[PDB]
Amino acid sequence: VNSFSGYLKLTDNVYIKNADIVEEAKKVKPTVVVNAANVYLKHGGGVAGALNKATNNAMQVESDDYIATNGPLKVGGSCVLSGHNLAKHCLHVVGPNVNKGEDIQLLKSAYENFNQHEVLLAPLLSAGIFGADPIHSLRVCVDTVRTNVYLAVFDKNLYDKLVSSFL
Ligand SMILES: O=C(O)CCc1nc2cc(Cl)ccc2s1
Repeated sequence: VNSFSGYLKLTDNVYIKNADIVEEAKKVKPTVVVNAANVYLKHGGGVAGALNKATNNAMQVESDDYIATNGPLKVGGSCVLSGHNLAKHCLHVVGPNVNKGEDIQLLKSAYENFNQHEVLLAPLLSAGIFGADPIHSLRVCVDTVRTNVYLAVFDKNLYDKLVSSFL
């Protein structure tokens, strides 16, 4: 038994809720929150800017030190950093950005990072401003992630469509 509330169960291991990932992290304080990162860990907008804003920019300060030491992530890759005031840990995961020409086949690689963590609060990778089809992203999530994932879908209307079209 964990602390996630009001999620609809899609599979043995995948749960979904129409909710803002920021407000959910603040309430639950999960072990792992997933950020929809880019390879530079430049958290300007979407999940990354909203998560970063909620940390008062401490996520961006930590991230800049990480990049100065290690260089950029790979598309499909990840790193574990602090969760600040939102979670124990933040798993920064880089899904492909369709609005930049990145290979959508890298979405499966991106979701494989989640398998290193027993439980996660996450957004749909490559959905929203990343320009990929969220229905596809949910299918890849269900078919790739084997650990327990709690998906926070921000768009109400999208949430209803994801549930109603789920196979
Ligand atoms: O779930 C969706 O509706 C699409 C992917 C998401 N995009 C964002 C953007 C922000 Cl600022 C906050 C949470 C989310 S989750």
